[PDB]
Amino acid sequence: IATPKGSSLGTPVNLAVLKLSEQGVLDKLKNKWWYDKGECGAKDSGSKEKTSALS
Amino acid sequence: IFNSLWFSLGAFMQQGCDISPRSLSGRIVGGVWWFFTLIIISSYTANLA
Repeated sequence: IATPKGSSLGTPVNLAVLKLSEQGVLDKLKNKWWYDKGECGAKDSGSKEKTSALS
Repeated sequence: IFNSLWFSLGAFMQQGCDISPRSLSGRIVGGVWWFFTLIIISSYTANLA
């Protein structure tokens, strides 16, 4: 996260990000916007592989 | 041409043939089709399982 140089906003943001990463708040959203918003489940599609007769 | 047609069916899977044109090309290439068709039934057994 980028603030301009010398801005006092960045240090509470520095306390914000290191808190949210510690609680897995990023990881829950990373689960959201990659897997829960994903058009596949990579193991849900991994649970879908059943083939058949010899060519 | 009608006598050995059964011996091609006698070379189809099993039942070893009584008439054998002992060692010329009909013996060898008659084994080649015989070699080929045994792959199909092993693959048939492998696919059905």
